[PDB]
Parts: sequence; C-alpha cells; structure tokens
Amino acid sequence: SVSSIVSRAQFDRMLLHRNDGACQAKGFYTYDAFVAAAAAFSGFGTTGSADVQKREVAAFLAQTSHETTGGWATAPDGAFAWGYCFKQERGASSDYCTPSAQWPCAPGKRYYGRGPIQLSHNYNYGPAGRAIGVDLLANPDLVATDATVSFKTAMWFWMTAQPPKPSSHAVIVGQWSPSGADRAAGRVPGFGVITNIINGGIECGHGQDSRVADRIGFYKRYCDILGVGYGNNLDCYSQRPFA
Repeated sequence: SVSSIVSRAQFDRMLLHRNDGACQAKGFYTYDAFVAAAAAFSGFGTTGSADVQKREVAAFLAQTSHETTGGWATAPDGAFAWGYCFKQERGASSDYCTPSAQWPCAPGKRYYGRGPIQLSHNYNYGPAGRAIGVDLLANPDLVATDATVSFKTAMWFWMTAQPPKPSSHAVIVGQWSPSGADRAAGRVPGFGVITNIINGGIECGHGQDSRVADRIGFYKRYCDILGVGYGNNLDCYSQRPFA
C-alpha cells in the first residue's frame, strides 16, 4: 500500500535532482525499486492512519536524503532537493571491519557506506543480509549495484531495533514509549530521536547542529509535499545520545 500513499510523481518531486548535475547515482534509485523493497518490510508506510503513513515515508526519505545529499546552501531549488545524489561512501579510511565471530569480515571486502542509509560495518551488513536472504558479508557491493537490495538495506535499518535504541519505525508510528533513562536523557518521541538513532553520537545533545538542521530541512519539505503535519520534537539538540 505504500504506492497508494506516495505516487511516482510525488517520489520524483521529493527526490527532485537525484538524476541531475554531477550526482553519482543517476538512474539508480528508482520508484519501482523503492516500492518493491517496501513490500518486503511489512508495516513500513502501512501502519496507522494515512497521516502516520505519510510521516513515516517523509521521515524515511528525509534521513536517507541527508546521508546521500549533494545539496548546498545555494543549490538550484534549495539544498533540500538534492538527496539521493550518492550511493557509495567517498574516501573511506578503512574497511569498516570490526572483528566478529558472528559477522566475520570477508578478505579484501570493505563495509564503507552504501545505499540510502549509507549502511556501514560488517556487524550491520551481516544481519541485514540475513534478513534480506543474501550474503552481504561476502558481497557488500551488491548494496551499490542492485537498486532493490540498496533500498532493502535502508528499510531493514529503519525497521530494526538495536538496543538500547528502538526502531525508527516504532518511534514514527507512535509505538515507542521512552524508558526512565530515556526521559532523564531528554529523549522524547519525534523526528529528533530518529536522528539520535542514526547519528546521535556526533550530532545530538550539544545545541544547534547544521547536520541535524539539514535532516529537518528535508523532512519539512517532504511533509509539505505530502501534505502532512510535522509532529512534535523535531530536533535532538537537547537529547543525550543513546547508551
């Protein structure tokens, strides 16, 4: 049902310039691929009222747009029209291998960021590949070469709790309730705690941050396009990182 809520026209209006300029992933991120991936993750964009469903797709596309953004302050149509410009991390310093019995690194393979959520590390490629049905420890580049696997890895990340963190899905559909430690930390439901889930260690809890604002910039633009309210608690400037 996610295609009922977001049309191809809408999708393209939000992801306006992905196939433009000097973007590195032109033609790669397709509506059809997005919609097929969404189907594998039951509940995504189909949980709650029509308004909750829109917020979820907006929030999803907004977090992933930041991770892949080719935007700048004076970019054509604004900085928030240039998400999904990249599919691979540019100039990683390492293979992102952190030695693991559970998720062992494959020799000569690298787990730098790929796809919509710029998935990183063996200990994320491992689980994600298990969920999707395919070996991403041995072939992590699949995340950069198959448009449907790419989206599937981002939605796996969206739909999956990694304690003490809840899933981004649970938060945006209003299913998450903060613990006592969460409330001590100032973590309250909303878009801002999803930013905390994604990259809170660097971005959250220390006042106004340009990266956090960029995520919110995409979110508001997409919410506007889908015609839905933003909901509360958009930033994480006053939230301690998870731990």
